Amino acid sequence: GIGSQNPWDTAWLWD
Repeated sequence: GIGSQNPWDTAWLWD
């Protein structure tokens, strides 16, 4: 994601 809760994905966390 870009700032969800899961581990850092595209940007922040994994939405």
